[PDB]
Amino acid sequence: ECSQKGPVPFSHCLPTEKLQRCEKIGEGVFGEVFQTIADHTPVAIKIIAIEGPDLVNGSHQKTFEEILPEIIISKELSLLSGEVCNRTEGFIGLNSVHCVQGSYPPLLLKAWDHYNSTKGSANDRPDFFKDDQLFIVLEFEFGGIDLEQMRTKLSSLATAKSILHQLTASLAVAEASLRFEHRDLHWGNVLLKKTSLKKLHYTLNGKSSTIPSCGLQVSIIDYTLSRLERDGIVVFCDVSMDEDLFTGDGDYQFDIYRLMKKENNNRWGEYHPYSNVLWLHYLTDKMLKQMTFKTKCNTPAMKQIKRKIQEFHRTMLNFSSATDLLCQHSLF
Ligand SMILES: Cc1cn(C)nc1Nc1ccc2scc(-c3ccns3)c2n1
Ligand code: NI
Repeated sequence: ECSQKGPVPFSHCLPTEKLQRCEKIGEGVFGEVFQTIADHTPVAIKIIAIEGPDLVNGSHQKTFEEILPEIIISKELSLLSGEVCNRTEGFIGLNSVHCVQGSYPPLLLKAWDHYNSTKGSANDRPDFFKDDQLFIVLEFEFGGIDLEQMRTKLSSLATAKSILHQLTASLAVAEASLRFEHRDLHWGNVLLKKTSLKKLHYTLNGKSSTIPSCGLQVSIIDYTLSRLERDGIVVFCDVSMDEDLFTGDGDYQFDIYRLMKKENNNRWGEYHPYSNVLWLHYLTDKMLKQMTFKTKCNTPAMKQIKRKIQEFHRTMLNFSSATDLLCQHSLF
């Protein structure tokens, strides 16, 4: 809703010594995603034009009223970390949200240039921004590095059960708490951070439980398409009249976009948590078909886990929700 009396300059959020640690880690049509350090403490920033009457990175510029949803979602999913009945951390925590004004900080264009050089950008260079330009700036806990980039780096299929378990547990709680669909859980939006912790903890509809961590702490991101309600008030991204999302493939990912629309009949207001099961199946696929493990499955026990996950893959599309998976499916 509000954090200030009006718009502020970039230096409020990104003082000099912070801007000098800013380093781009991701992007979308909305804008850009940078890592930095704040008081000895890493943080992901998300910067997003607003009220701009000109086209940015392709689409138009979301209004304040249009960007609010994402905030609400981000805040609500963060609260979960410290709730009681429906509790999970397997999302990412918002530390701050500020409306910023001015042209783009040159130091950040240096960071944007480096990204585009080593990796390539689908967005235009943000040098065309004026000094009257308003942005929103979301500052989050820093979750880790996404699964795609973490393929060679996983250790065993054990680790894969742990992640899938963690994701389901999270989505279940969000279903339970907020009636939540993520609607875009590509292996890009699943972060992993090493944790010395030996067991993670969550609570679903009042029941507490653990999940062996296998040295990893999974965090979910990118609430760009996500959905939820509190008090019968739904907050969601309408894509009914979008096309590109459902038209375009290569990877199995792109079939999910089609499948969701098949599920919900192109009415995106409605609550269909199968959407979460789909995305979970997609991820199980990824776990089985394009992951490469530091330890090889050549031991009777790692075979057993393999089988246990294949059986998960085939069986799981016949459950109605992450909740249902978590409770009912015999992987857990
Ligand atoms: C900033 C953020 C927070 N939400 C809920 N969605 C976000 N969007 C993106 C987009 C691309 C990438 S690549 C690494 C991140 C990280 C976020 C936190 N730690 S890393 C990321 N975040
Ligand atoms: Ni402030």
